[PDB]
Amino acid sequence: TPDCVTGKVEYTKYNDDDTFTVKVGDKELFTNRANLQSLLLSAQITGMTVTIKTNACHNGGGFSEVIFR
Amino acid sequence: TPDCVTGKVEYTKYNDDDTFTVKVGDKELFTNRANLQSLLLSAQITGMTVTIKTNACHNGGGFSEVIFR
Amino acid sequence: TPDCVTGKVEYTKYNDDDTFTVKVGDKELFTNRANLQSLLLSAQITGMTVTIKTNACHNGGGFSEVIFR
Amino acid sequence: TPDCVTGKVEYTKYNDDDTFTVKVGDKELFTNRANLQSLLLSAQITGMTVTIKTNACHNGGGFSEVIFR
Amino acid sequence: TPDCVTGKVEYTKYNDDDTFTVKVGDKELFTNRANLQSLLLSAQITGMTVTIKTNACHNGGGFSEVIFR
Repeated sequence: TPDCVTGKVEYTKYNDDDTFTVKVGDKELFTNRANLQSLLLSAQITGMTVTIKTNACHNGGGFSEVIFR
Repeated sequence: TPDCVTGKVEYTKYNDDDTFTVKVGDKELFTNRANLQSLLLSAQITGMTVTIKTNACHNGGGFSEVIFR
Repeated sequence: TPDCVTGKVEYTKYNDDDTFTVKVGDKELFTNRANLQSLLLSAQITGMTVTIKTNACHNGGGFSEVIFR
Repeated sequence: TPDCVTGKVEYTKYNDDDTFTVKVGDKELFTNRANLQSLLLSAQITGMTVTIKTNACHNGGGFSEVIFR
Repeated sequence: TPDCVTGKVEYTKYNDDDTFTVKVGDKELFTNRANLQSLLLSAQITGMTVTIKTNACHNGGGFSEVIFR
């Protein structure tokens, strides 16, 4: 799966349908994997660099692969 | 969903019916989404700014959308 | 539900029947709500003030309402 | 249940059968309670003193009661 | 099970099939044990030394035993 965006997490958002949105760089992407919620919030809290990999690389696109650095 | 309140978490409360109350600004709101409990406690512990979005924007109102900054 | 005790957590204890004991002030109380286990350990780790509300306000009393400050 | 060992956690180990081993003092003990895994890792990360209570107080013994201080 | 690699976690990766990859030393290994995801991310965040034990000691090998130091 191609890299879509790499950077620090600007904000995260818990959505009404229980998906989780993350803003990295200039993209706002969402995931429906519940396990990723606290992992992404910890990446945000500790200033990690995340690389989100997704084919839906556009605002509102979904993802399920993340590298935490 | 309209923004209801933005600020640092003043306190959180685990309720008898397993819902979770959060006080931000001047509003005391609650959520019944279990996944939000440790996310909101981490936001409190690390001094994050949260924006709670809800139509029930009054004390005792329920919510399910939160932005963590 | 009346306030029972307010203070910093002195210690927590995982019990054999999977309940969780917390000592605050001079009271040793327990809860059977699994969700409260890591929330109370985080309150302990970060020096939060907790207020336990319970009618069973005596050693060995059970509780399910907590304010984290 | 008698106290078996008190001290800081020297290391923890995730085992193939999903049990979790902890070394405190001179004893290597294990637990099969999934809830204790992240609680014990947090106790290790923050230098807490833990008291493991168990009748099987010997290397390889199992436990389910822990005091976190 | 033989030791495969010991060192600090260079990065972790959440995979599309919900397995979790970790890079330690020169090996990239994965686990399918969901419980290990946040334990390994905490080990990464706090600079722990981990020893991964596995017979599949090669890139892309799977593991289920980890010592956290």
